[PDB]
Amino acid sequence: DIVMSQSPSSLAVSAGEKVTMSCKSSQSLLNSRTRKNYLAWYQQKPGQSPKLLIYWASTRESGVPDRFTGSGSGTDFTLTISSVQAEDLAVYYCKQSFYLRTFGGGTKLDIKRADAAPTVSIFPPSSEQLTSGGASVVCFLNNFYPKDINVRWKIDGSERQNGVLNSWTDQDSKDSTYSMSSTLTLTKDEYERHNSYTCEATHKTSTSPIVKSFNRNEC
Amino acid sequence: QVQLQQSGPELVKPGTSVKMPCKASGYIFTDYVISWVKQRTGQGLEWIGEIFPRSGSTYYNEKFKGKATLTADKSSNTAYMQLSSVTSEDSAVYFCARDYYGTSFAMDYWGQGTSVTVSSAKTTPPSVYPLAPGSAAQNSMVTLGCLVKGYFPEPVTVTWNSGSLSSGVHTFPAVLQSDLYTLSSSVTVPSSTWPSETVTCNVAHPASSTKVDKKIVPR
Repeated sequence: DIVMSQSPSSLAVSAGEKVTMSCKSSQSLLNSRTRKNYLAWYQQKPGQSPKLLIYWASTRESGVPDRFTGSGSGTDFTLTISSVQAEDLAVYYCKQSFYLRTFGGGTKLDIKRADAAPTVSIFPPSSEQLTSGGASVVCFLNNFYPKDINVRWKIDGSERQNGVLNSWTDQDSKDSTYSMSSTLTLTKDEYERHNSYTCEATHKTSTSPIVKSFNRNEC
Repeated sequence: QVQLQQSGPELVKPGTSVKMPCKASGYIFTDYVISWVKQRTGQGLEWIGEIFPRSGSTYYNEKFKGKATLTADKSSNTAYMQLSSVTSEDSAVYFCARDYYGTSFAMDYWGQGTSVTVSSAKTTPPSVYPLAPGSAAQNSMVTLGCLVKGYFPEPVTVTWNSGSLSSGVHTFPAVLQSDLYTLSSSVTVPSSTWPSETVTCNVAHPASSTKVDKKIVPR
């Protein structure tokens, strides 16, 4: 059983910059008769199913940009992205089909870019959720970089930690940013008691938190 | 149009079996091998095995021999994978792949993957709640959202105006809390579009065959 190995396991570069990535096999993938290496390279963008990039170690498949290039032979193989784009965010897997099939562990390409403060929005409970007895206050902190960001919830000025649920998107393929949703969930009774609800985002781009709030009894 | 069409999502009980179809159209189904590939949540890809539909001869990864069983129906151009006596370890996305054996030896076409969750937890449909913006001073683009709360299992798909609104959408990966998932999505559109026009969010939950549309009204 041919073992396959990729390095590095993660990888982060700027749009327009070159990036290479390595793939090793425990045995030679070259067939002496055909002169061909049975090593292929695939790209799996976030949410999507994988896509074939290169086969026979160096032959670029249809529907694949010319900036992708494969090279190597025997047991050492390389994938060059010659000018990385935002769209190229993905895990890249090499795979042998010389005997059975083995995929590498993957090389994650993260895209680095100029910092961005988050666009914060706060949403009171839907009238529909409050009818059912429940009360979720949601905060979207959109289009920020880098990915480290804290969120805090204040209730009538006092911090609240129980009942929060946080969720990060993968990096965006168009602008290289990240996003996060944070949801503070409560009963309707508990929600009905208090009046001011406040979502604070602490991010590298400011030392001052970005604050968004609303008053329940208002418009 | 070489297309590989895989069934929607599966909940299956521990100790039992799932049989999953991969329906092939756009080519001579018997001229190509079908490969099946596993992908656990936030993991690399793993090759399950391959079936030559012309002969029915199968090969596998030896980890899955006796766990996964591969068949093909030449009449209906449909490959199948059965997984028997399943455990939480079998929870994953499963792809089928067209496998150009004897020439490129690579998987040039991938189906869209079948999500398999192993649990005796019940199928629960989501509650979908509109997120209309409050009282605030935050004024050229408006951001709205949908809270999709209290469903099992994954996945749900979320679209805005049935897919018309594609740019400026962020759907956030669900989070499991106490046998129940919650997820959220946001859409960002011009202030000239809403509320003068309609922004509706479409929630499909194929496990419970739910499709809900939640119209985003103001206030």
